[PDB]
Amino acid sequence: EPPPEPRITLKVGGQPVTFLVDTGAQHSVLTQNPGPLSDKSAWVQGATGGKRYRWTTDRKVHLATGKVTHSFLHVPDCPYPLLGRDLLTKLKAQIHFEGSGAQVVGPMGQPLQV
Amino acid sequence: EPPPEPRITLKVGGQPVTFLVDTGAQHSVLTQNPGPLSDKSAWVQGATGGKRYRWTTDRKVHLATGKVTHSFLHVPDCPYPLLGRDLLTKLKAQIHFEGSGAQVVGPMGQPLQV
Ligand SMILES: CC(C)[C@H](NC(=O)[C@H](C)NC(=O)OCc1ccccc1)C(=O)N[C@@H](Cc1ccccc1)[C@@H](O)[C@H](O)[C@H](Cc1ccccc1)NC(=O)[C@@H](NC(=O)[C@H](C)NC(=O)OCc1ccccc1)C(C)C
Ligand code: NA
Repeated sequence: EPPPEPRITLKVGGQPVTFLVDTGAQHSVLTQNPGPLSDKSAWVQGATGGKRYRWTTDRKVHLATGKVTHSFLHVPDCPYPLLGRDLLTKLKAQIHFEGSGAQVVGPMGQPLQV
Repeated sequence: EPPPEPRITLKVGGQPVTFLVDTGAQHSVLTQNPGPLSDKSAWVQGATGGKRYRWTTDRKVHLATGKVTHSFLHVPDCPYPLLGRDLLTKLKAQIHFEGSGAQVVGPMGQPLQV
């Protein structure tokens, strides 16, 4: 069962993750069997309350133009992974609701060759 | 208090409301001075938990694509209003990540701000 649109699949640590593309997330989120965790945590404020969640250690993430090293919040209270403004800035993504559904493309309108 | 980019100010119930444009919000949210409330409520799942919130009564929302009626979730636990997929679908918005921020444009590529 995929997250709602807009969504995108990126390779994280070598394997695909399908994210909800989330302009309301300050940083990107994993939710399940996230791999090695840092000892560090962040305070996460959600719509209904806040508490702390652990940072992953660094992950290799395949974007359209290159790999990047990036860390994620591990938030098992979230229903699916969230690709937030941290990674939307690196992708220079555009999100379009004026077509069929909501679609996510690259900086020149290109389906992200990711 | 003021939301990060991408953000947009809309007239809602005759007053300006500055929203975080939130592709991760299934429904749009008002946080302070929501106007009259209905006794209808909904369960909201946030990133860190869930809680029941009330719906506002109907508001006129002045979208660039034309004014419509919409009702909002009143979520006073949220730090700023959220413009979610329910209204982004009506606005047929595009959201463009460029530089360190993000801008909102209309269905025919007209900027809706700046
Ligand atoms: C994911 C978080 C990191 C994010 N929080 C933050 O960004 C805050 C301000 N930042 C912060 O915590 O900083 C972290 C940090 C620290 C150090 C370094 C870097 C980062 C967030 O909760 N963002 C949310 C918006 C928001 C923004 C600011 C403050 C509070 C909320 C949504 O975009 C985000 O997409 C969530 C993710 C999500 C998706 C699905 C489930 C649970 C959570 N959606 C939502 O919370 C919305 N829920 C939903 O869309 C759910 C799926 N549907 C729902 O409840 O249905 C309502 C319904 C009503 C009636 C009929 C049918 C349905 C909510 C606003 C309505
Ligand atoms: Na659409």
